[PDB]
Amino acid sequence: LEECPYIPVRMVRIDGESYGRSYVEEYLGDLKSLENLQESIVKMAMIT
Amino acid sequence: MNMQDAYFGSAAELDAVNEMLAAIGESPVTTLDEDGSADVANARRILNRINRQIQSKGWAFNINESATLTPDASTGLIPFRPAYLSILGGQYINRGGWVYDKSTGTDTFSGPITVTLITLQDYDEMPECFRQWIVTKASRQFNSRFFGAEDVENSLAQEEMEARMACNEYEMDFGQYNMLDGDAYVQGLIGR
Amino acid sequence: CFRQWIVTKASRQFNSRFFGAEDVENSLAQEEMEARMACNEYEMDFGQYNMLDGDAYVQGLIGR
Repeated sequence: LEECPYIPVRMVRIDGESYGRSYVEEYLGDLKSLENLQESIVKMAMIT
Repeated sequence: MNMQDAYFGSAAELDAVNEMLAAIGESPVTTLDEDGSADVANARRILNRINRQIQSKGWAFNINESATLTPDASTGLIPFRPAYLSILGGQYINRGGWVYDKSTGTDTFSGPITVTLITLQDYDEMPECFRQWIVTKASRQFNSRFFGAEDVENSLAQEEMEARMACNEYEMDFGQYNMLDGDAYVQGLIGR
Repeated sequence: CFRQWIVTKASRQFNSRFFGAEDVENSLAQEEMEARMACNEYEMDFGQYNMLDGDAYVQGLIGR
């Protein structure tokens, strides 16, 4: 058990789950919101 | 048209004509068919024109965005009946009395086509706010064309403006439009 | 909508050329203006013009 070459490493581990959750998921919502605002700002400049 | 009772389709239209007569100070009539004259007949003609003019503007209740037109069975021609006040949502232009396509230079259609349609609907089956606006606008137009008074037109202009606002509020109440969750583009941006 | 504008504009002209009343011309002047707006809205509703995706030059700039 202690020495196995195949070591599955995960970050943000939740009990009862076979896999970990990424760190970006905790802030994906802000990334989506910023994506839309930044897109529209660039769109306005092209109209300009 | 009133399928429940044909009386309501004629009683309501009698009152509309009987109300435009009072706009110029005329005694009410009792039977529309048995009272020909040259003043009732003029009144009905203006009421008919005003009715489809207001309907053709496009409102939340008389616009059907999912209306379909079946293009015959053997041929593919859709007759452009005069009941179609405005056929928009595409490129159909009424080429030769039939429905054209503009984008595709064709007149025959293989199957039914969906399009946003406004169909001429009877006066008696309009919302009450729109019924008041149609009569008030028609009576104002019926004054200027034939009577052409001065203080009568000033009073009727205020009434038409007041009646138009009531329809505008109902149009908003009917649709209850939203700029956050009813908006076709912000809804995607709100998603998080 | 275009038919109503044609009739209203023609009747307003037909007054001035031949009958030439005063209160009739004032009333028809407002009617012609109102009918012209209705045709203008139908022009935009039919065309659905866009300044970002329907525009001939900005659409190229949108590409990324």
